[PDB]
Amino acid sequence: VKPNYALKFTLAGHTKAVSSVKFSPNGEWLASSSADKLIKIWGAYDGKFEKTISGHKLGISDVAWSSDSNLLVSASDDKTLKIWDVSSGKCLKTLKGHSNYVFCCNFNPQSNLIVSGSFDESVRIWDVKTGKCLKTLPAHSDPVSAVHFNRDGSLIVSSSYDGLCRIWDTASGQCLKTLIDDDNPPVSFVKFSPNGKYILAATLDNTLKLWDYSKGKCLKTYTGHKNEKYCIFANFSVTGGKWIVSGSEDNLVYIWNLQTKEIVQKLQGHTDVVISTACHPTENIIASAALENDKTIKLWKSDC
Amino acid sequence: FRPISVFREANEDESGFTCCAFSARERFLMLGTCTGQLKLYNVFSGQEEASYNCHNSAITHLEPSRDGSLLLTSATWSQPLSALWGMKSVFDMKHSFTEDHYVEFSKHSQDRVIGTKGDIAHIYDIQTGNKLLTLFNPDLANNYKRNCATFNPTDDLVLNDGVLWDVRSAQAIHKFDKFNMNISGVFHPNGLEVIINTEIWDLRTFHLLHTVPALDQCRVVFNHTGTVMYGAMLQADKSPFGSSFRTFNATDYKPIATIDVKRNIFDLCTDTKDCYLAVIENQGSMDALNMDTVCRLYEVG
Repeated sequence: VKPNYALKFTLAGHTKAVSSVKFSPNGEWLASSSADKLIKIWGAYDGKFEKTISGHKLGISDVAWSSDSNLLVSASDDKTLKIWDVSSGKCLKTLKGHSNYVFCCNFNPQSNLIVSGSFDESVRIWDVKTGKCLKTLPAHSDPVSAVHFNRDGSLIVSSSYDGLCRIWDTASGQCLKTLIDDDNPPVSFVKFSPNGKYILAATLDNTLKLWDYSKGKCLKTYTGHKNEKYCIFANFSVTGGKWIVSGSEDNLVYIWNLQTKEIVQKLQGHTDVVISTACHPTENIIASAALENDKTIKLWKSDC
Repeated sequence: FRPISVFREANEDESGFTCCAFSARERFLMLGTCTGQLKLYNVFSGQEEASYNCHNSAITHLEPSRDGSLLLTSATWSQPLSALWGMKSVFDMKHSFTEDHYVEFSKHSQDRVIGTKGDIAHIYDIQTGNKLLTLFNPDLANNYKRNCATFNPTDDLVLNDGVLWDVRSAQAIHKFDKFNMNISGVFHPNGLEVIINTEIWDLRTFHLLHTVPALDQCRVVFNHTGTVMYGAMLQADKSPFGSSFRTFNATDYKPIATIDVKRNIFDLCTDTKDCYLAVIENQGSMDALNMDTVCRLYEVG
């Protein structure tokens, strides 16, 4: 089988490139961040605009939800992250410490920590409740493109323009693994699989790879899309068929059969790089977002 | 300025020339590209002769040494931000300058490199690559946003961030007042004046010799006799320059010509004999969104 994602809504409102879209874990909301310095919240099922959250001084690279859908964290060119109470829209904490643009962020599942990655080549771990930096990891020797906790919060994975993925012990900050294949093109994206067994990593050679990170083995390779310049977010789609989903620099959403590596769908409609995609936690719904020449978010729905 | 030749980048769907300089091998031009490559082109045929991987981000600026043996490059964001390349026989890296986003050779004897990191000037030895000097004084700084440190023609003085430095003693000898946000200024090739945005200051007295409004936000280069000055205005707050450049009498700064190529400019340079002007011009219909540059070769009348 193949999915049959079709376009349901186009969300317009950001006035610059849209950098990141994330579904709330409770499935009710979509959050978006933008180069326009704004976070916007949208209804996940009807695409209806809900509110604008503001405070960052420069463009926002990434946004992420707390496990209970009540908080957001954002990562900004202004060198800070901000923790937000979504219902009130207020900035609860500003995390200061990085010496250059912050590109990526995430809560742990417990939601008492935030992990961040930066142009300054560090990964930082922050106390959600104090807003204080708990650890600074000398993670990489080039800018950090993604950071993600595993399902029990004991591990952090990071990816960098230095060509490496690295896995870190949350508690000690120790590096526990460096993944590298037969070459080291910039690693533009990484995340753990939902079950925590694998990581999915994008490299700027038009390639996605599924890794057994314990065994240090590449298990699947996905190609056919265009990805040589931008750090495009990818996903496991697990609500229906088992897919891999990623944006592409030819302005399409690509969907692959996880097991067979075959392209099963390409979603057409955006007019610029599709730099972010997200998969709804319970329904077969995809959100995509595109760069400056497009500025829109699209919601897509599939029967499987 | 009669058009003589035009060419775009070979093999590429969107042409990505960003900067250029004539090589010592006449008829050939070196061009940097938006993917960090250094390419050699026959300027008359448009034929690509060689390609080298210099940086992991777009080349912004380059400078060949006069004897043809060395080349400085600067990139956009990836480290090393600048590098020194050997061109004798094999093309290879001699030294790298990790954080200097702009570099120039010394001018009289080309045995040093001067780099800029924000407000700070670094001077390196070409042979060892060692940092010989750091020039910075926070009390004297002007904090020019596009500061570029530069040697004077005899290499005994440095202009950095609008501050004049004596190199031998590593002492600031004069701070010029700040009258713009971006341009930190250059030495005139006569060694006796500095051109700091619209202000021409006398180095004998520090008096204001000229007000030249047309030089606002301009980068400049002189012909090799020192009699003509080319100037092009940065695009304010995308292509580095606008679509026009201007020539000036180098003695009295009176304008000579205004040339509007109707395309935004990325770079320009002249050959040692001042027969030719090479200009990187963007055909892109929305400036640098859809960057699509060509190199035009003009005859200097």
